[PDB]
Amino acid sequence: KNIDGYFKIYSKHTPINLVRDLPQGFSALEPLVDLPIGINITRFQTLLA
Amino acid sequence: NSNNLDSKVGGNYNYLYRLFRKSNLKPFERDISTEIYQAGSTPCNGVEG
Repeated sequence: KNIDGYFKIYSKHTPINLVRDLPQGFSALEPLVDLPIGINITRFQTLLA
Repeated sequence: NSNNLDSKVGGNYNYLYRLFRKSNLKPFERDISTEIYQAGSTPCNGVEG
């Protein structure tokens, strides 16, 4: 998220046992990273190996 | 006041401001874009108009 020039990154890692589906369950996100840049972002891409 | 600090006798033209812009801006936002503002309804391209 990016509010008032603050980019917020909320994250979680979980060990799972599932092949092609998104797991049915509940999991809160701890707030982890905030970064005060101040830019207008419109598009985004991932990067693989 | 900062008259004796940076103002030059030839006119300190290092100090600029954005006068012509189509819309008022969101708080804590900056713009360094220098694109020519069509103050008339006639669209204009190139280097002036």
